[PDB]
Amino acid sequence: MAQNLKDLAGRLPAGPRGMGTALKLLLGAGAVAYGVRESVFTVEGGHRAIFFNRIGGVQQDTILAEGLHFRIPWFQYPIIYDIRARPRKISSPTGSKDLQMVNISLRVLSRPNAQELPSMYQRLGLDYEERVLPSIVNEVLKSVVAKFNASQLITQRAQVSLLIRRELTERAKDFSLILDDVAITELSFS
Amino acid sequence: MAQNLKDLAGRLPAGPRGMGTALKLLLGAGAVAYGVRESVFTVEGGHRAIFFNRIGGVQQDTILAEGLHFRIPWFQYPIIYDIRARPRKISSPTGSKDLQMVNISLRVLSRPNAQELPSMYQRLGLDYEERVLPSIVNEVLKSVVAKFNASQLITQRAQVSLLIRRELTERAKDFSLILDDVAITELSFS
Amino acid sequence: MAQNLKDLAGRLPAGPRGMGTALKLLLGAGAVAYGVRESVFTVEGGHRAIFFNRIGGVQQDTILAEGLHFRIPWFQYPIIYDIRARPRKISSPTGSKDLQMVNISLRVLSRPNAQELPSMYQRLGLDYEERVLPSIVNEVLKSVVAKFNASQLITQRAQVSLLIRRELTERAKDFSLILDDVAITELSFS
Amino acid sequence: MAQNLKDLAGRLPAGPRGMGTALKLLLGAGAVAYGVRESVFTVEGGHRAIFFNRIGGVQQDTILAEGLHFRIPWFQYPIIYDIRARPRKISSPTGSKDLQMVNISLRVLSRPNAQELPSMYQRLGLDYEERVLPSIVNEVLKSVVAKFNASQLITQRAQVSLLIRRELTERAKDFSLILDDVAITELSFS
Amino acid sequence: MAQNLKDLAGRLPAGPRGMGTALKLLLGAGAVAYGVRESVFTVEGGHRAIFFNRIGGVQQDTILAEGLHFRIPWFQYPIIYDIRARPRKISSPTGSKDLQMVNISLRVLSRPNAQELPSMYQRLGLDYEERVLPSIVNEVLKSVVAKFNASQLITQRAQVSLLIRRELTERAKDFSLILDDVAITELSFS
Amino acid sequence: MAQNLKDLAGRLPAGPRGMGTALKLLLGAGAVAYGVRESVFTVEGGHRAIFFNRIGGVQQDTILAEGLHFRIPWFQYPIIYDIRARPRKISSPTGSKDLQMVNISLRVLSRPNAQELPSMYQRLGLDYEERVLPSIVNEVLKSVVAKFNASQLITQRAQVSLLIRRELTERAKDFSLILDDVAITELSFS
Repeated sequence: MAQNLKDLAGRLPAGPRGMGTALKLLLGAGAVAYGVRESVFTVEGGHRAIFFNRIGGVQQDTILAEGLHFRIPWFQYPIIYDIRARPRKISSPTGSKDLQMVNISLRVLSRPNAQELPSMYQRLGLDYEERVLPSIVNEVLKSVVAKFNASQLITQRAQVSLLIRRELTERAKDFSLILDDVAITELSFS
Repeated sequence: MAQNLKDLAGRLPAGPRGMGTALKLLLGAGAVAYGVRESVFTVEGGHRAIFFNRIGGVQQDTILAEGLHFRIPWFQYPIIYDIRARPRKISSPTGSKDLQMVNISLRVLSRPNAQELPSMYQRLGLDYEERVLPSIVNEVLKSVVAKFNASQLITQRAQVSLLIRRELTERAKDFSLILDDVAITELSFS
Repeated sequence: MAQNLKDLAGRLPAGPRGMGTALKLLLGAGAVAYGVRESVFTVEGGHRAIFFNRIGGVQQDTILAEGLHFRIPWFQYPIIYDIRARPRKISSPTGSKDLQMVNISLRVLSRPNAQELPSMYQRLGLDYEERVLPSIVNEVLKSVVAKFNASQLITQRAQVSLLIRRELTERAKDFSLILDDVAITELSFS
Repeated sequence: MAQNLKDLAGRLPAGPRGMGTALKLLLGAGAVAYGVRESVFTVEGGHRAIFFNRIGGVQQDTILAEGLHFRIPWFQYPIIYDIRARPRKISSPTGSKDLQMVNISLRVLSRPNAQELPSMYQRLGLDYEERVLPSIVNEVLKSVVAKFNASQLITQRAQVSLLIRRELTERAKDFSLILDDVAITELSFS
Repeated sequence: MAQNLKDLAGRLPAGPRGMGTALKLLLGAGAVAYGVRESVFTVEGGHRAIFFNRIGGVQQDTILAEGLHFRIPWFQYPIIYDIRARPRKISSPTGSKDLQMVNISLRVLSRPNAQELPSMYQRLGLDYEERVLPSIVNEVLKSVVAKFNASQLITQRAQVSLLIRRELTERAKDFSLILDDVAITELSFS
Repeated sequence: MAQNLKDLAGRLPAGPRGMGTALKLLLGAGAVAYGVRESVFTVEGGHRAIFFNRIGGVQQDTILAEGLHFRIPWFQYPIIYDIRARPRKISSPTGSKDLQMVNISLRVLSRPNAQELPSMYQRLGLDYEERVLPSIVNEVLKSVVAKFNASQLITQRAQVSLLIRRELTERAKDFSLILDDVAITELSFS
């Protein structure tokens, strides 16, 4: 029993001109949908999501796991890291444990294993892989060439990665959690 | 005879202003069709389809055959695997079953011919190619090399070429059922 | 005679509501042309047309000749193949008729001789050249490299082209009708 | 004194929706220009124009000179060739004039100079450079080595090219009118 | 009396639909800006401007210092040249001054020097960096081989760079204004 | 209470025809948003901002840090430097401090740290890395090779790199302030 509720129902039909303009709005949504078709926030697949807000430090290439959510909260940003083939290797000639000319080449592989990119994002350090990728590869490469010998090096370039395999596992892991294989293509000088 | 039946039909030819405004809809639909031209769900014909829901369980590297059915329901997503060349190979030099050292290496090949890729999508492993490629290859050359290869070190790539396939054929089909050829370019050190 | 004929001519000289909206159509028509500008059916560049309908059967990767026609029948699809440079060759080491080290390397060329991609499409087998490219160049080589000799290989890597040129033309045409050139760029080991 | 001329100007002050909807046309003109922004007929930069009709063969891979004209006649199509660097060369070992084995390598150069792409369009044949590149290069190379000797070619890979410079001018003359430079990088076997 | 002021007040009120339809014009202006978002005439920081009109000789391979101006005069066209990295060099041996084999390989670098690309543009001719690269290098590179000897070249590929370094400065200025560096990376045959 | 504050409420609304046309405005804003979806000023990801006004070509190869501010005023422009791999190295073989032939190679690397690109953008030079790269790498290379001898250089390509590390650190930081490592792969000639 209330006239206020029954009166509101008369406002719906009252002024049908507003309903006509409502159509023009529907056509505008179809045109705006195109601009959205090119971008989106919900992680599609084969990729992980990461969070950051305008005011603050931006993320830095990092992917965790999939989830159903949209960037429609209030202060979240869209920036995610995608995985792909990684070509990065060099032949370094150096000797400090057997005179003559010794060589030692090393390379690391990046694999999307487990999930911990949001915690490693700022903990990984400045930049992303381009920073530590070359350092961890040239660092262990310059330290092992001095410990290893040239005689055993010429015997087999794969035998050199055997001792470095234990030093690289603790290095790449100290920055983040990932599974990489230790192997290298090296040429020795004589 | 129901008279209301004629009153409803008369509404088709005699519609309200919606008939005049309906024109703006036909002209707006042509614009929305453009956004669809850039993306769709029905597989064209030279590619196979795969299924997944917003929930966890994304799929990839999968493709069965062609049919007109796709992204029709609500719990379905568009993510399919397209065929493409695959460059992945290495020469592993190891010494164990010989006098000095033998070099044995093998490459794996994956070809989605016809065996339902969705069943293998979760079984094979989401993008687990980089994992099984080296894991299986790096493991095979490690087992066969220790089996026997003293004088065979030279004839190896020639004769062992078949032996590496015998153990690789069961390993390649282990992760999934597919018809593909596998051969590697070997070089021995002596 | 007939008054209905004179009443139909009055439809032109009039300014009803359809005329005010009729213009909105001429404008949106130019916007729909954009979606078509990105894709069409009438073959344009030096490419041939092929046909297939939404069904288990399909027709992709195949071109016959040019014709003036639009995909506006009732059940035809747009999927055509294009021609372009083709880089595909490998160095394989395999010797037995003489020594245990012989490297051979042949390259294949693609030429749209005449037109027969629609009949050769389903007759070519799954995929397109990717399957017959390596399967043929690798089989004709492993089979011929076994009969030839290593001592003659160093005499002239092209001398072997004369032999494979006869067996290659037999397998190359087995899939369809095309004119290919036989030549081999290779260095042998000894 | 004509009254009809006064009735024409009297019609100006009487355009209700004509003057209103007239604006919708001006705004639509800017929209149609967008689809044209991606493609056009008036050649631009250093490119030449070519002409062909749907039911009149097809022109392509051919550029003449610049001119101010639009493809708005009645039966003309937009398809033009562009200039760009050209990398194409091979090392072939062929010995016949002598008892030893001499090598002969050669490559052809292309230049947009001169204006004869429309006349050469149908003269060049169906294919374009891919057919004349390996043909004239593989033809003269095998036809010259047979005449030239090995001891004379080994003396200087440039000396043997001095004779081909005379025949290359005649063969290259076929592909429209253009001047080519005769020079080659070759290594001989012995 | 001052009718010019009374008519200015009557021009404001253009009917009720005049101000209502004027809005459709503003909404159309924002649309025309989209097609422009993809192109523009004011050279952005990092590029030089060039001028030409639909008449004869279309400019394109040029660049003038930055300036604030738009292609809105009356007869100007938008076509400008961009600067970037450039890899261009050859490796080949040549014999002439000595019976042995003299090899020479030099590479030229492009500097972002404004100076005046349009003045020299028409004086440069089409195919600048393309034909002028080998014409200046390939000529002084393959021609100087007959001037110097091989015994002195094999001693140091950089030694001969001291002489050609003086000729490379006269040829580089002969075409447009640019600063070239004197260096030679080359291997020689004995 | 005042009549101005009360009459203002009646001036806000403009009849049903005014509020009805206001809808067309909200629709135009949806279209202008798409043009912005392709470009913007607020930097994103791990990129830094740079500032310049319409006048010439400066402030381009630079990047400081992230903050929400960009192209707000009218004399500001959007042009920023994005970090990326850098391939630049050479082997310089020259003998002067000894009798035999000694080689000396060196490379310089540049990496952004924090607050340094906006100040050095002009002093460093608009993208002058191509000039300063060889200028310093070729300078310190000829000054050190002529200073030290080949006996100590051939002993290890790393030893000579340690002495140049002090001369390069002062030259690299000279053009700007940045933290980067400089190492080169050298090869000596016997």
